[PDB]
Amino acid sequence: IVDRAKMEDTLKRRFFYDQAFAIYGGVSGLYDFGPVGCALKNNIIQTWRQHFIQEEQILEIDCTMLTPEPVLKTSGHVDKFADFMVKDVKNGECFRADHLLKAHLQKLMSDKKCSVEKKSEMESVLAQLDNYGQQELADLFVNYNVKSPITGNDLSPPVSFNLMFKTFIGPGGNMPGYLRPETAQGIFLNFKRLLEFNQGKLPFAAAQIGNSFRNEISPRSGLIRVREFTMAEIEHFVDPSEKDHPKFQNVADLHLYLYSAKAQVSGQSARKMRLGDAVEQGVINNTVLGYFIGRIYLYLTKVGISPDKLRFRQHMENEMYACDCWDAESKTSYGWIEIVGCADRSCYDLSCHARATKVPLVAEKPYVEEVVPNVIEPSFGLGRIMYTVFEHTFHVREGDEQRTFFSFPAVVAPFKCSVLPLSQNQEFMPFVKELLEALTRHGVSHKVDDSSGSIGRRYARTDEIGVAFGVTIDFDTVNKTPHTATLRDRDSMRQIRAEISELPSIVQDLANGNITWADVEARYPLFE
Amino acid sequence: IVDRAKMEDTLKRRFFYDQAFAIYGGVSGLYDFGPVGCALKNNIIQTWRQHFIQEEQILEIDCTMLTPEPVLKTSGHVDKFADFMVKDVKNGECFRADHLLKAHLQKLMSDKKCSVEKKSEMESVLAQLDNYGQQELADLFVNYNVKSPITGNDLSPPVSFNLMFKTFIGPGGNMPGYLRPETAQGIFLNFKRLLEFNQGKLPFAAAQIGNSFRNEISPRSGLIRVREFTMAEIEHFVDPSEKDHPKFQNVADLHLYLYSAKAQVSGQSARKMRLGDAVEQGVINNTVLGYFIGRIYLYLTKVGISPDKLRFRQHMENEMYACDCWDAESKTSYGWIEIVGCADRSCYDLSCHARATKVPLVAEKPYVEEVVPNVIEPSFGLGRIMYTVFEHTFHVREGDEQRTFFSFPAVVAPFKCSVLPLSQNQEFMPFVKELLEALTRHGVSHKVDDSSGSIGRRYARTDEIGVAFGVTIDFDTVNKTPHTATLRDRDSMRQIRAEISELPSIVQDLANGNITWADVEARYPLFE
Repeated sequence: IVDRAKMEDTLKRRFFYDQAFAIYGGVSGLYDFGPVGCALKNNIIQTWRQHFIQEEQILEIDCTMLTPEPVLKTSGHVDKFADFMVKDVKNGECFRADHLLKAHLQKLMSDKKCSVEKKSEMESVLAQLDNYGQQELADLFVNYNVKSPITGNDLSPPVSFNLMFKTFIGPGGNMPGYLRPETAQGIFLNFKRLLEFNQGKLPFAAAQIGNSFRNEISPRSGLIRVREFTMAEIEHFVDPSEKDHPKFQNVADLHLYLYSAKAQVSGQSARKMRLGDAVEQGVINNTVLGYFIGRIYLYLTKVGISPDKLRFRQHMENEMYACDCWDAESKTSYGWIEIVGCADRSCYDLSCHARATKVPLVAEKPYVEEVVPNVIEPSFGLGRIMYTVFEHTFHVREGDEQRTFFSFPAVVAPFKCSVLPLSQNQEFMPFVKELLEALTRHGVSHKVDDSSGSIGRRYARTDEIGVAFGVTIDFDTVNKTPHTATLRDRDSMRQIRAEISELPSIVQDLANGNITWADVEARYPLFE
Repeated sequence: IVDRAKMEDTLKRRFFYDQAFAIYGGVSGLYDFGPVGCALKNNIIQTWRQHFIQEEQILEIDCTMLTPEPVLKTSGHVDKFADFMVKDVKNGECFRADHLLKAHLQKLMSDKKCSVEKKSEMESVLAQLDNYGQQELADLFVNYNVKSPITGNDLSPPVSFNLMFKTFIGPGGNMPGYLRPETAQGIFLNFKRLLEFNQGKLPFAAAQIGNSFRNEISPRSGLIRVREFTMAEIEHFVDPSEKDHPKFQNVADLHLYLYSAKAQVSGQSARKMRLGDAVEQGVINNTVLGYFIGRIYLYLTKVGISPDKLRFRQHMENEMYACDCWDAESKTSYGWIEIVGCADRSCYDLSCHARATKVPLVAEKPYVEEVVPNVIEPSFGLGRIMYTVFEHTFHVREGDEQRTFFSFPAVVAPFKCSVLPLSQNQEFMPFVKELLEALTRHGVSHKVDDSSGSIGRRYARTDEIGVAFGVTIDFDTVNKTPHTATLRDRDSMRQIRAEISELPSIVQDLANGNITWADVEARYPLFE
């Protein structure tokens, strides 16, 4: 129930992110990220690296965004990576067909002149939107007499509009290509090299952190629907026989909201289950998929997503070379949105590329068995994760001035510690310099505050961009022995007074969750 | 004089980088980076961040790669970002015109039947290749009777081929666009936001680390000529009146090879000058440009480039809204190549975008003067920097087996320390675990070696990918009190024996240049 307008104002004003090409009129679906935005984005990525790449010793690779057409024919993107599009017969404006129909039916279903059996007829139509093919969607548009929501004109019949950006590699026009819509295909194309790199042994995982592109018809959902975006994708290859994850018991005790395909079909709510129980009961198929669900859960929660607004939804059969797929979804002002996909596949692109190229993309276990690995595919939409953190950590202070802050965890806060000295004279610099060097030595990021106004107004700006902690250096710090300084907690605004030399280690422990603010207060004198 | 074939074999074999889409036949100009490649690439970027962004408190931003056409019309890329291209009249193959002519003239100039005055006529033609426009280049092709080097057929007249990848943003075809050829324009488009972010004050600098694209006609120079590549670009805005850099004296004492526009015109060699002297004598225009030259020098040299194969070349007037431009160039097997550009500009894109959009992109100094900033533009071609490091750090061991290694500095080595235990049993794990945790605590990256063969063969693999140090844990380490382990220096292969607990701090100091290998040897017992 966040105030999106107010949050959006702060995000725009402090330049977390803003519309690309604003001065040229902007382009929808495209956003530039400013200094604090990049800081946060970079912390999210760094946290991801430690949590997955380093923790599982994943094989990292960096493939190109430019992709020649045949690669993407084989993966079936050329033929199937499209949204049905309908356009106005007169002026020619384009509309995403599925959404336009859904709006039209919801409109009619709200009418009082509309009958009960008619509404239940349209409710069932909504329950199949994604299944309908071209013809039957074309018929739905005629039957319900759908028009342009802007002008009211007749609409053209639905047509498949491929979502990949097209270009040409090299001169002439003989190598058509695309900007990649995902990074998984690069990992597949490199399967041999990666398997060799792993001494031919299985299991192993590979990852990419990079940009992919999706030429959306009409993005109007802020950061949620963009045409260019950074992904972090993992492809975990596993022998279908040895499909049990050794580290599963590290996450078996986690309690998280699971939303089964059955629960959705039967129409009951999501269940908070013990990860271990879910696997024993058959709800999660296996412990490899299970392990990653829990690891995804820990990552999202570590980076600022609220557990009470986080759930894992299994795909229905109708969504569909099928898969057992679970999406991490967060509760936002746009509703529940997927922020991390996690698919379990047996037959997939690796086999298509194999016969497409006549190059065997298989594993060999000695006795010499051909092993076509299964994959668990954790796919992280970094932009959406960040946007969710914004909505889940944005708060408004209790005051007339309506000051705001983000309760960003210390590991993602643009920086962990603001250092505000009351003066910058020669008497103060030895203390600031020392504090900065100590914070660096303790791996605590920081920035000297040189803004205007009272200490409280200065910290208010700091709070507005979500900086975790603050150290005030005043005249008593510089002039009284021993030299002590105020440590201020962002969330509570409560303050403490410790020796300037002790604070670096105190902030570090707070930032790393070794110590609570309460702990600090129990050990150090309170200060106002 | 590096053995490129041998280096290329190692680079390919250990999967630093390799041809993209190999299994589909490959695409020239495109390369995937494997695990060690990504490690090195990521270290280069991290080192860059500390050296520039953190050191100068640069304003970081992340703009989109997709760019709508008008943006790039204004910057003049649409009309002027092209190479003259000539194609075969029969089969239709394309050739970069400038290179084809240069090959043809060099061919004739090598002929013994060719006269002296004719050769000097062609030498002068080469001295103007870049200046020649379409018509006069077309005439040069007729006059010298240039044909296809493959078939020998007649060539079409030179035509301007724009190097930007074209696409369409959104549906229909009303928003044509391009993949950005550089990141500077994003910083210009965000000038207002960045200036505001900096409290309206000047100077300030902004940076992007990201990919840009250049649709090269025929790339055949490995990593040097690619169609997709990561850049790190800085745009340092400065008041033309206050064009003196406060920190200049930090780099004034550096001695580096400078290659003036005069030296090139007069035809004399590059000069090793003191940075300070160069500025006093007029060779470098000012200390802002000067400061960054020295900072570029320190960065390149820190990351592995050899000073004796590094020079800064000033642009000639003919290269040309002009500029005082200096390129960092490295000596490679492909000759001298630019790896970092550094342009000083007074009139540039900021003013074009201003009148294009009717949005004032100026600074205001109170008295209220309109300030149109100058810019120093350090532009880093990360791929080329990395390739140069490969050529400058690749060595071949003195042996029959022709073992190779990269002498990568510790800050860029894929990881700093290989840990090889002789066993992985329950008696050895407490020591390995402790060593790994200690190395982590000391910020020293590492990887347990689990490969086959003798200790020396194991380390040889480690050396081949340039890992800086090595710690052998053997039975004496686990069974004898006190518990000591071998520390091995990559370059020399010399070994030392210190207590397992002392080594973390010893490796850290080596890696951070606080201590020499010689120092270690003076303090600890030598071991073979």
